Amino acid sequence: MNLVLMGLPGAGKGTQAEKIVEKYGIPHISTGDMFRAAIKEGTELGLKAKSFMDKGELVPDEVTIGIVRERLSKDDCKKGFLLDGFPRTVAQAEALDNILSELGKKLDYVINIEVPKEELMERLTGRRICKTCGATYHLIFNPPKVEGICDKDGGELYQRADDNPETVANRLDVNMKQTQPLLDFYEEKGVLRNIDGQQDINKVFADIKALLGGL
Ligand SMILES: Nc1ncnc2c1ncn2[C@@H]1O[C@H](COP(=O)(O)OP(=O)(O)O)[C@@H](O)[C@H]1O
Ligand SMILES: Nc1ncnc2c1ncn2[C@@H]1O[C@H](COP(=O)(O)O)[C@@H](O)[C@H]1O
Ligand SMILES: [Zn+2]
Repeated sequence: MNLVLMGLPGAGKGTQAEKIVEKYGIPHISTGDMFRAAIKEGTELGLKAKSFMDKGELVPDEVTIGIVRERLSKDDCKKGFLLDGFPRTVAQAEALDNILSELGKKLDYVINIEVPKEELMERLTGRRICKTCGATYHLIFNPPKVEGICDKDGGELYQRADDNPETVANRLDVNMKQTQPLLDFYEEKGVLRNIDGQQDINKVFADIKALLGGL
């Protein structure tokens, strides 16, 4: 089961990714998670990635492709994987095509979770994520069992530096700019499925399960 989740910041990819991996047991590969881990570790790569991430800009394709290639070479990806938030440029989708040629694999689906722009600000400003595993919550729409504490592992919940209204507006511009070229790319391959992300979390998941049951 070889999957991409795509969608604008705040659309629900992490949320759904968590549910997909619990149900099916494939690895969650999130480029955002990896970069935040790198910045927390203080790696050379993390410190270089921080400047883009703090501005809501994309990390260069070379760096991003490098981290994803390495992740995809691990044994846990041999029975499938979930890419969450990669690719985000047509160059990255082209790279992924080649990578997957080398791995003798193809994407089963690119799941595009569509949410109107106007709703994304509220999703992002109420978002809180776990320090220790990156689980995603929302203070209104999806709160933790206990305020400020992750359901899974008890980690502290925090507001991402980039989930402030100024940085969010730049993020939405930057990612929208890449969206139609990516939709067109995967529409041409015939693997793009659009999901209505303006539904109940569990309804959105129901729709994804309908796609995935076959693989
Ligand atoms: N279908 C939904 N309805 C309402 N809120 C949602 C839904 N899906 C996710 N959320 C919440 O909105 C925010 C963005 O979701 P998230 O999965 O982190 O987005 P992404 O990974 O696409 O940026 C989070 O605070 C999350 O709890
Ligand atoms: N595929 C990617 N390409 C370039 N930058 C990325 C990618 N995925 C994540 N990032 C960087 O990580 C930040 C957080 O991503 P996310 O966690 O998906 O919101 C983005 O604003 C980018 O700076
Ligand atoms: Zn956690």
